[PDB]
Amino acid sequence: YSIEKLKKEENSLAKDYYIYRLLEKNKISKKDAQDLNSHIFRYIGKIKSELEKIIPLKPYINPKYAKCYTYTANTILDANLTCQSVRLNSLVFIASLNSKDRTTLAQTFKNQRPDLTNLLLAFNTSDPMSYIVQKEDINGFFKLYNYSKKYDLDLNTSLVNKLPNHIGFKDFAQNIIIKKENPKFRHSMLEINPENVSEDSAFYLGVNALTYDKTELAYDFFKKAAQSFKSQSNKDNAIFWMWLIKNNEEDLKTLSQSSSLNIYSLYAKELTNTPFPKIESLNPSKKKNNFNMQDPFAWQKINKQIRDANASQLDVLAKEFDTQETLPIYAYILERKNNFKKHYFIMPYYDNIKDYNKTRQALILAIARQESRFIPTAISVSYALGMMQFMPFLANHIGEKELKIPNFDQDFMFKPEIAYYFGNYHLNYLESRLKSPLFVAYAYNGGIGFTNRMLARNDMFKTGKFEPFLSMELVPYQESRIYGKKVLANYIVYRHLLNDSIKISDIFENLI
Ligand SMILES: CC(=O)N[C@H]1[C@H]([C@H](O)[C@H](O)CO)OC(C(=O)O)=C[C@@H]1N
Repeated sequence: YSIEKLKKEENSLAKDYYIYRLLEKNKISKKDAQDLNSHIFRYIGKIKSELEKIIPLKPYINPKYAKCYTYTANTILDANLTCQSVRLNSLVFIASLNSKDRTTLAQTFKNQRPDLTNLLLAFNTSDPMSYIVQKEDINGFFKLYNYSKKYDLDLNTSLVNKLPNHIGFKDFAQNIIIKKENPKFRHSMLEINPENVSEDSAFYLGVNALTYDKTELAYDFFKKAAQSFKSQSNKDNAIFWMWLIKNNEEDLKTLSQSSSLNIYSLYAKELTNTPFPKIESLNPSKKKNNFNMQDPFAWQKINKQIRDANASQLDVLAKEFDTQETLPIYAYILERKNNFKKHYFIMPYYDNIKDYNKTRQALILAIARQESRFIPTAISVSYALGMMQFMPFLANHIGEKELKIPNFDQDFMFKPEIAYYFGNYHLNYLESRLKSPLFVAYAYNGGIGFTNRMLARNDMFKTGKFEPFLSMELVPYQESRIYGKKVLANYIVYRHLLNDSIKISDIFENLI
């Protein structure tokens, strides 16, 4: 597709993907590139660095404060007060000033903007964080953390209990807990009253408490998370921790009876001799319809309609797509139609994998369900492609260099036969080194590099009281932490559907 045909398609990730393929082959001239960032759905990462090689944009500076950005540290005292106050939004700018100019500006702004006064006078010390913490300036605390992570200080009970009322708290808490940074911040957060936190923050404060072996504080935080979390899946994770810590059998009972299918509810069912949850059976009689499952533009179109449809229009779409050929779209519609209530675990293009052993089948299907929901022309924001969501680098390495497929193009990843085949090949590579399907999942999502480095650590997937569950909470990238949990449930389920059951307790033992 040329830049002309693309310009006449709707903005979407597919169209971005194709513009990016033109850019990477140097087929976009400086003239084609004029009208172009209005043809881009998500102007972020490599498509934007590539377009800026051709047309390097300088904007944006808001036209009303333009004059404020003509001053420097050496001339800021010549600027009007509006200009002074705008420039002082930057802690780097404040750090650049000399110390008597910070004193001067601190007085100027003491009545009207004490927040600026506090930062100005804090940067006149050798420890700005210490100064801000003594004022209990909460906005300033978060501005300093974002300026530099290296500041670390003990925080008293009054101060830590104010932090959660600021929007930055949740990312701050998660980030220092899972990265194991800022030990003094971490230790201080033991004294946060569970009444003051909720949802993920509460959860991560329970994980924090466990790392300091404060099991009673942890329980209290996990209990608060269970009460406040919106998603049943997250509640279950919290209820599991409550159970593991204090061993109340009503917690486990509640968890065994969850409507969410996840590793926590699966495990609780297995410990209480509860039957495996009901998996829906989608068996459309109709063979095909008009829809091209190989057209990435048709998928982008129909996805947006599906996601924006009322309860009425979902019924019309469910009927249209109730066919074997469009089975992944049918299931996608039924997941939205039933408000995420029933359990769909389809096995499309099954002929391409029925000859692998059943364990491999289940891992392939588990990965695919998480990666794409089996959509053949799925495209991620980093332009990973097809059912098994291969980055183009890897797809080209396997297809051209290893399998020297005649006339391989990366868009072959949109073919089910190719996706499953390449997925099997890549999963052999990963499983041969990592063994556990959980670790394979982590490596499939985040690379074997990061997986091998996490597994090399002294404190990860070793023996302990609360292992391997604690380690699964401390996987250092949020996306991978979540991916692995999801893929593991899927794997358990697909092993069951294929009459190759395994106990999830065995999976957990093999993690240590
Ligand atoms: C199969 C495959 O290409 N795996 C890759 C992974 C996936 O592309 C990702 O989970 C799909 O969204 O991303 C990344 C990544 O670092 O973004 C690396 C993995 N090698």
